Amino acid sequence: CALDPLSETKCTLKSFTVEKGIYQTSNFRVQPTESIVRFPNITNLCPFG
Amino acid sequence: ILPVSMTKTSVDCTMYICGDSTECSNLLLQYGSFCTQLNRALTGIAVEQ
Amino acid sequence: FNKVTAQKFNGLTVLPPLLTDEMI
Amino acid sequence: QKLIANQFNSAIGKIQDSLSSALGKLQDVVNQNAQALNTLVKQLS
Amino acid sequence: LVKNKCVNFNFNGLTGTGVLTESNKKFLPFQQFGRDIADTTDAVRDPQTLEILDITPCSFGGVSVITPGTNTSNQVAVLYQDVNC
Ligand SMILES: *[C@@H]1O[C@H](CO)[C@@H](O)[C@H](O)[C@H]1NC(C)=O
Ligand SMILES: *[C@@H]1O[C@H](CO)[C@@H](O)[C@H](O)[C@H]1NC(C)=O
Ligand SMILES: *[C@@H]1O[C@H](CO)[C@@H](O)[C@H](O)[C@H]1NC(C)=O
Repeated sequence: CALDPLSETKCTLKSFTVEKGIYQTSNFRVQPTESIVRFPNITNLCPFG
Repeated sequence: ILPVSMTKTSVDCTMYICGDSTECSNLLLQYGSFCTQLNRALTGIAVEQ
Repeated sequence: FNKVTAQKFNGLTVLPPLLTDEMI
Repeated sequence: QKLIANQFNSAIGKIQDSLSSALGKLQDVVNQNAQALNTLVKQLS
Repeated sequence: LVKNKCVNFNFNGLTGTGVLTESNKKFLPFQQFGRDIADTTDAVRDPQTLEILDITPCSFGGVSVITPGTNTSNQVAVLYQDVNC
């Protein structure tokens, strides 16, 4: 089920044969890659140094 | 005036019920057949329309 | 056409029809 | 034949003027779908 | 700041993943968040240089496979539903 789209179509219908037409095998998702946080920058370091 | 069709919509539980969490996907395994039936019904509605 | 007149942001996609308006 | 042709042309112009003055059957089939979709998004909150 | 790319962020009120496209509408001075007809976050204000950016999900549609049938061919065609490509 994770080698070929033909194999995915075969194993998503529980049948070893396939006929003419289109088939919905799975879904397509774009995973996030980078996590960024943005916050106010005027919060300077306190002068305890 | 006689309508013959309308908008075709496809809704899946992996994008509607669950967002970007893995626990929801694990808990949806007990209700996977329900979502499969709903997706098949929506696909049949789209094909009929 | 002019007389008769997000939702897809939560995975509720819309499938375009097989026959376009020009074909109809 | 000329009278019937003129009557047909006047009827076509009459329905053209009346249609430009709204649709009920074609508007509901989109309005209920929009309401159902809006309820679907609103159920998430 | 990274724009026009599918990234995750935490803009003080939400954790949403999507691109940040440059907008064309200006917000009011006391508006920090955005909203649309539905209850989905679509606009937000950058606290760095008071910039307005849009929100757009990247996961659109699914995967469709076209098969010529049995005893005819062996290769298939892969179709994505509603994503830019
Ligand atoms: C409304 O906003 C546009 C840009 O978004 C701006 O050009 C216009 O001046 C604004 N109108 C008023 C009355 O402030
Ligand atoms: C962030 O720092 C820069 C450089 O000091 C400054 O120009 C900018 O106004 C700051 N952003 C704020 C205060 O929102
Ligand atoms: C898809 O993105 C490319 C650039 O990445 C752009 O040139 C093209 O216009 C986009 N297509 C659509 C339909 O938005």
